[PDB]
Formats: sequence, C-alpha cells, structure tokens
Amino acid sequence: EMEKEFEQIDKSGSWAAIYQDIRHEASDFPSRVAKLPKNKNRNRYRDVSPFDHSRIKLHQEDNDYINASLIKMEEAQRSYILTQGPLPNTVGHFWEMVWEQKSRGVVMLNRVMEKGSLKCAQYWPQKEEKEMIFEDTNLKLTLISEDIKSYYTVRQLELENLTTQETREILHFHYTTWPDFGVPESPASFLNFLFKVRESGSLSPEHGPVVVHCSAGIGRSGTFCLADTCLLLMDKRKDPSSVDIKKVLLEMRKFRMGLIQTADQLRFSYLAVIEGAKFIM
Ligand SMILES: CCC(=O)Nc1nc(C)cs1
Repeated sequence: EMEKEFEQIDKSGSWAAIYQDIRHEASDFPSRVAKLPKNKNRNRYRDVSPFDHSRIKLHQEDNDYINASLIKMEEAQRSYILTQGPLPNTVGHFWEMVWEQKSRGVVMLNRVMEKGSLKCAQYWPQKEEKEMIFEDTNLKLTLISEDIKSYYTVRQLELENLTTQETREILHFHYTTWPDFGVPESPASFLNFLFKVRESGSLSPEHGPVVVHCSAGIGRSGTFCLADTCLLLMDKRKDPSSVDIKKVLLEMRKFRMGLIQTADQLRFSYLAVIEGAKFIM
C-alpha cells in the first residue's frame, strides 16, 4: 500500500532516488514532426516535444502540428490532451484543437505571469463585451460568465465556428494558487479543484478529451492526470491497493515525455492520491 511506501520514502528521504528510477525506465519514442524547422516557432520549449505516435493533429492541410499529446488510459476509460500554454502565434491552433477534438473543458494550472515572465498567452477574453476572433482558424470566443473563488476560477465560454455558425459551450477551469516555487503544502484545494472538474462532466466519455495545460504541459498537468487516473482505478478495482502510482506514471509517459518534472511533484502526487482515497472509501 502507497501510504506505507510514502512513509518509507519520506522517512528514508529517497524521493530523488525513486524519481531517477522513473526517469531511467521512461519510454523514448521519436518526435520527428516536432523537430521540423517549420515547427520551431510552434514549440515553447525546445526540450519538450510530443511523440509522433500520440501527437494531436490539426485538420488544416498546410501544417497539422500543435504541441499536444493524447494520453489514453485504457483501464480507467479516461483520455486527456496535454498541451503547452499557447504562444501568441498558436492561440488560434489551440482553439481549433478544442473545436476538432470536441472537448468540453480546458484545465489551466498556471498564471499568465509567473516569476516575472510570461508562461502563457492570454488566450481567453477578459470581459463579456470584448470577444476574441482568431482570423487564422475562423473561430470566435466569448466570455459568458466568470465565477472567481479563492483557489480557482471557472469561466463559461462560447466558441463559435464562423465557417458553420455552430456554437459550443466550453468550461475553463483555472487553478490560480499553485505557488511560483515548489508545490502546495496541502493537496486539499487541488483535490477540491479536481472534483469540481469531474462534477462538470468535462472528464466524461460523452465528450472529447479534456485539454490540460501548464507552461510546458508536463509538470503540474502531469500531477492532475496522474491523481485523476489513480483515484478512478481505486474505484474500479476489486483491491484498491493494487494501484501502483509509479506504474501508472510510466504508462502515462508512453504518451508524453517528462510527465512529473521534480521529485517534489512526485511526492505531491502520492499525497494527493492518499488524501483523495479517504474521500473515496
Ligand atoms: C458560473 C460559471 C460556472 O460555474 N459554470 C459551470 N457549469 C457547469 C456544468 C459546471 S460549472
């Protein structure tokens, strides 16, 4: 059981060691499309690339590339799109992907500015009466409502395909309190946020996969998917304690490199799953 594994690693301070074994065992697949010179300005970080086998393709004939991966967790019946925070020049591609994949929710785990630098373009409207038009992908985005809470904001957006005049409602879940350095002290507000996303129907199989992002789409975004999938497997299995976090993480790393960036994020993922298991047993 993970609770006892947690105390062992914590009392022995072996987190950096566990983390390094995960790094060593992780899959490595080609990412040739990401490294084409015509895609250089579609990547925020030169060392963070989607694998070719799991990359999301845009339905535009010119250039189908976006820095985004489909993570398919077969046993949990959960899919996620993990992507980078959009760049000034990829905001149109971002919303095209949302439209094409039939996503109902966007989960954002970063602030636009952190540590005095821009981590993400401002890719949604700040006011009801000032809608955004993405001329390159022919989409219009309107803010419908905004509910600001202590730890997160939920926004109701209308996305309109200007080509077909179809409209969809998208929910934007913005976790606003992840600290600039390290991880939250307690996983309580992160779990509360994860339950809120679940309650919305955004993670349900009726819809396309949820879009999850931070700045690179591997660290905080990794923690989100890892916690959700681990808690769902504990509901599904005859024996909840057969769930090995390390195995689940390695299965997720087949689909996108680098998920969980630090030993601290790994420890936080254990704590989130351990605490979430109480509200589930
Ligand atoms: C007021 C904004 C808001 O909370 N919209 C939501 N709709 C659902 C279904 C969950 S949250």
